Amino acid sequence: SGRLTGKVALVSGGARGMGASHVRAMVAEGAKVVFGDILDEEGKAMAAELADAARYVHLDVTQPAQWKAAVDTAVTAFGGLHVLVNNAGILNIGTIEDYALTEWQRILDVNLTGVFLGIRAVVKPMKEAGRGSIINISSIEGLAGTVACHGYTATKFAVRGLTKSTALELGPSGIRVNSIHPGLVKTPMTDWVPEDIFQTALGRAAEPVEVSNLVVYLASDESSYSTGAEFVVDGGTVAGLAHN
Amino acid sequence: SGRLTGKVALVSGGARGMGASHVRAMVAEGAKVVFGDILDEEGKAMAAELADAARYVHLDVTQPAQWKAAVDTAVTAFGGLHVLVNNAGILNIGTIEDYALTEWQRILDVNLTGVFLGIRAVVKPMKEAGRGSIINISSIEGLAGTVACHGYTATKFAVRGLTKSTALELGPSGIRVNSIHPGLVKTPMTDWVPEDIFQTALGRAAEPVEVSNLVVYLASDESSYSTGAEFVVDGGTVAGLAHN
Amino acid sequence: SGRLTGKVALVSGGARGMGASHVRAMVAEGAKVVFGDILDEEGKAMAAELADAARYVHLDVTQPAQWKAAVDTAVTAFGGLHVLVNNAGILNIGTIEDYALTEWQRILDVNLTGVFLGIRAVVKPMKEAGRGSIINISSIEGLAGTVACHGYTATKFAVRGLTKSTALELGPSGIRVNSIHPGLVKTPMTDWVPEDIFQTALGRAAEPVEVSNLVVYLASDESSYSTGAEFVVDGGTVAGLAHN
Amino acid sequence: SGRLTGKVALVSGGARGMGASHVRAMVAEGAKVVFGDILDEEGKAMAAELADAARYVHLDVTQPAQWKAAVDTAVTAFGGLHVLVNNAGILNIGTIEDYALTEWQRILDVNLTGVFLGIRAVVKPMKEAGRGSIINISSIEGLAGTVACHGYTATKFAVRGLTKSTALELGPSGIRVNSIHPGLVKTPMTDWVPEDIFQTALGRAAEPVEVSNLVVYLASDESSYSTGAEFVVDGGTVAGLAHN
Ligand SMILES: NC(=O)c1ccc[n+]([C@@H]2O[C@H](COP(=O)([O-])OP(=O)(O)OC[C@H]3O[C@@H](n4cnc5c(N)ncnc54)[C@H](O)[C@@H]3O)[C@@H](O)[C@H]2O)c1
Ligand SMILES: NC(=O)c1ccc[n+]([C@@H]2O[C@H](COP(=O)([O-])OP(=O)(O)OC[C@H]3O[C@@H](n4cnc5c(N)ncnc54)[C@H](O)[C@@H]3O)[C@@H](O)[C@H]2O)c1
Ligand SMILES: NC(=O)c1ccc[n+]([C@@H]2O[C@H](COP(=O)([O-])OP(=O)(O)OC[C@H]3O[C@@H](n4cnc5c(N)ncnc54)[C@H](O)[C@@H]3O)[C@@H](O)[C@H]2O)c1
Ligand SMILES: NC(=O)c1ccc[n+]([C@@H]2O[C@H](COP(=O)([O-])OP(=O)(O)OC[C@H]3O[C@@H](n4cnc5c(N)ncnc54)[C@H](O)[C@@H]3O)[C@@H](O)[C@H]2O)c1
Repeated sequence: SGRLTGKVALVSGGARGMGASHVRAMVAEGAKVVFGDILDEEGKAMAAELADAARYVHLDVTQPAQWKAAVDTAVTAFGGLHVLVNNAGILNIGTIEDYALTEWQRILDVNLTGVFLGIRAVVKPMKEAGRGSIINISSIEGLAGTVACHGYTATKFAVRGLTKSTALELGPSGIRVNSIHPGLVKTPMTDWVPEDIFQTALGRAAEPVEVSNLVVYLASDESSYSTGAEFVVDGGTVAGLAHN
Repeated sequence: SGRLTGKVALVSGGARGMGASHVRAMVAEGAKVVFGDILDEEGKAMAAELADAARYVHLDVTQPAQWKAAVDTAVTAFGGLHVLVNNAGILNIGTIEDYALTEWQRILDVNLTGVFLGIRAVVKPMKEAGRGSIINISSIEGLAGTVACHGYTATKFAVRGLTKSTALELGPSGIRVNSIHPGLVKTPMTDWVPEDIFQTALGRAAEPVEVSNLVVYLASDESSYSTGAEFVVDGGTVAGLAHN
Repeated sequence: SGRLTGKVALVSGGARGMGASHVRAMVAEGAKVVFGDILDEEGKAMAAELADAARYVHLDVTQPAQWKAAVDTAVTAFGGLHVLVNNAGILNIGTIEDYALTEWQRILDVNLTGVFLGIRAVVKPMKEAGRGSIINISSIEGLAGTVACHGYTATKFAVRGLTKSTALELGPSGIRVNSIHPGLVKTPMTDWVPEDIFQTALGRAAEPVEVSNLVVYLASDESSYSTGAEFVVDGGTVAGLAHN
Repeated sequence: SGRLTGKVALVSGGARGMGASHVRAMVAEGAKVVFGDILDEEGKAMAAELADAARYVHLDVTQPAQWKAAVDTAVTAFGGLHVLVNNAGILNIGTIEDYALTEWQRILDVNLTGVFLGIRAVVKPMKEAGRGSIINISSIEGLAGTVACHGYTATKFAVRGLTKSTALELGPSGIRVNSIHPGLVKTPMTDWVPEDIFQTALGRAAEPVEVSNLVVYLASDESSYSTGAEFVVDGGTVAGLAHN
């Protein structure tokens, strides 16, 4: 408790799923949170329960003008911005032949370009404060491949890399950038996926808050000497070899 | 020798630099090679001195229709297509703030989408033959980040990932997919870069043929059990820690 | 505050350096701690200031008999054991030609075998509890190589691997196993090394507590979905490429 | 092909399995080979059918005296030594509790220490010719973990790390050091393991010659710019995520 007191955060895709969980988890730790999404109804609903500790803003991560407005909201409403959780994302699938180029561009736009636009938007106020933490949501798909999951895999691997280059550049400014790589988590993005799809050591899928606990750690000053690194939260899947 | 005798390859960005070196190396090994680029003048000159062993085609890797045409050329002129070297690529630099969104889009288009488009085009002929080897040129920049190199890092990491997902999917078809990660190689892309810019164990930059040797190996059947893997040829850079 | 309440831990090599920091940090979070070492004077000294929540024990990690005694102490004194921090370790250097084979054997004994012995000694009480967290101290030297640092490098890579095998096996029992990889940290092991020997994004060496924060997080149930994973805390070093 | 014509190689554990395969392949590629093992009968037998190009010696990789004897045999009989294939290794298994401490020590001595002893023994003759290729045999178990396979996993990870530390140190002398990581390979070490035990993209286990082709490539000058790197030949296992 109070581990994020004094900190202001911006969470992309915070209307439902893990994003919503991160928003609630950080507020519970004393942070003021601005969260954006395209699901206005849902966003305005939780904005009501959170009250003065949060602010919902419509934010299409592929739109730089919208990122700017979301950032202006945080600075003005809460006095500044110290944390960015690039959580917004989508999932599409298809074989090398059946996957539509439009689906490919679309996922590149949201999962990759959107993360980059988030970073470009938050660097000024973060650099002014002298201390910031950027948390990019990748996945274990950003560590290994999956059949018929080319666009998703390509972008999650891309985010993994963007984390490293930006961490290196922003380090001197007092800004840390790390990537989170989870296994299967219970959210609307995977409710159609069997919960034991991956071979985990823990024998179960993850609850969103289990990833939020990691978001809180990386957002806090507790992880002050960690940057440009991959934090895996997958129940052990990537720790072992794929066995039949 | 004839390490590639009987094989047909398609090399993007083969008008100069490493690509050109790959084309010459494979032809020397008995392979028939169709190489494409946007530098037609230089490309045609090469085709001239390579006579029947090769064909130059104009190929902008961001254009799917051009990939289709390149593949048709390889099939009609040589009867098949067994190897693809996704070598075409560009490098642009810039800090998070100064970097142009147009530079970012263009590098994603060339280095990432272009690689995916090549794969899409070569799978029909390869799948019908029941074998093939796709070689994606990533870089050690696809293994770690670099200051003001966000567009390049992100795409090289993405290529690294795409290699894995496509390899898992194409395995059952008898097609292998691997990624090559070279360090500094002497080519026009880096002639403005100091040869000893990386901390290497060998104490020198790479000659383009040294990477071509790796291309020939992955293209030949002597790498029949390797797929979805990263083959590093950087003189030892990523094997060590960045010291001051 | 109380993030580790009700948890009993065992820290090897906790008489000074990071080990001591870990003891202090965890006690501050409500944990009862038994810590062993071979520096009895220093061990008894700090055990005096933490007398109510901690217990010192002489423990040579190469001696399984001493590991068992360290465990019985934790179980009888505090009622059980839920956390193990395999922190004890040594550093020796030397070229391939001059490195003494006795030094090589010695470092494998302490740094590697010692880690495995600890795990063997804590699994029973942990399984009996149905919940536990094993934290193995590797290093960035366990992620890449270093000249004249063969024994340390090999052992640190070995810990990284042992972390994974034991994690997969212990997962079904409710026990998580992870490894920490820090960069240069200010401790007596490094008093002789310039604080800026590594190329870091943060431009400074680490403070032992900065690593203890990670130990705290991995010891708590907050990291419940993380097992078999590598947690890097190196100021960004391995995130970039080694430059001259 | 005469791909290794003129080079002299020393192979440990070459009396059967992959070791024998490597010997035969290298000799077939025009190389002179000195291969050691503890199975003298089998060693002397295949040395009789290779005669004009190979020399079998008794070599227990745990004894530096025998390593020195093997090395001197290569030099005196073939005039030098340019290639070392650290192939000797053993496999034992057991859960954290049942695993005998004697099995742990034994596999450390043979799998890790033996590899190190091999390197120590060959550097002098390689440093005189300012050229050398050291090929250490790791495994995909040196990349991820396996239940009840702690000694094996640890040592294979250790070999992976030792490869990098030594490569960095030997680079200035023109000596390359790389590690090979194969998946399931049909040899007497795993004739009790179902061939489809691993999730591969290729849908089969490897023939030992498929790994030998990789040893030849690394032994050849065609890999001149690769050192301290990991060469995976596992049919795709590690490129994918463990599924159920
Ligand atoms: N669900 C999983 O198992 C899992 C595993 C690893 C990683 N992830 C990643 O975690 C993130 C969140 O996943 P989730 O499980 O909550 O999925 P989700 O579908 O529940 O939520 C994603 C959210 O992003 C929002 N969003 C989508 N496109 C957007 C855009 N252009 N602009 C702004 N917001 C947009 C969606 O409306 C939604 O609220 C994604 O990056 C996802 O790839 C999920
Ligand atoms: N030079 C290095 O040190 C180094 C290190 C690692 C990786 N690489 C990679 O190797 C590849 C070749 O690099 P290089 O060093 O020879 O660079 P290069 O500039 O000499 O050659 C790249 C080639 O790609 C062609 N090309 C560019 N855009 C294209 C497009 N849209 N369609 C088709 N062709 C296009 C260029 O005209 C050129 O002939 C690139 O993917 C590069 O990123 C280079
Ligand atoms: N100092 C660094 O920069 C750094 C970086 C990465 C990892 N590490 C690791 O962190 C751990 C602790 O490092 P440190 O910096 O505090 O070193 P340190 O020398 O201060 O402490 C190591 C401790 O282990 C104890 N010890 C040594 N041999 C032992 C044995 N056989 N049995 C029991 N205890 C034994 C020592 O007496 C000492 O208290 C080690 O595993 C080290 O490899 C240190
Ligand atoms: N079989 C596989 O699937 C597989 C997969 C990855 C890695 N490997 C590795 O490849 C190497 C060879 O494996 P293999 O499949 O041929 O096993 P193998 O049992 O057939 O051969 C290993 C050889 O090493 C020799 N040897 C054992 N201890 C020795 C010692 N102390 N001194 C000298 N020689 C000794 C044995 O007599 C034997 O001929 C080992 O390092 C093994 O761990 C094997």
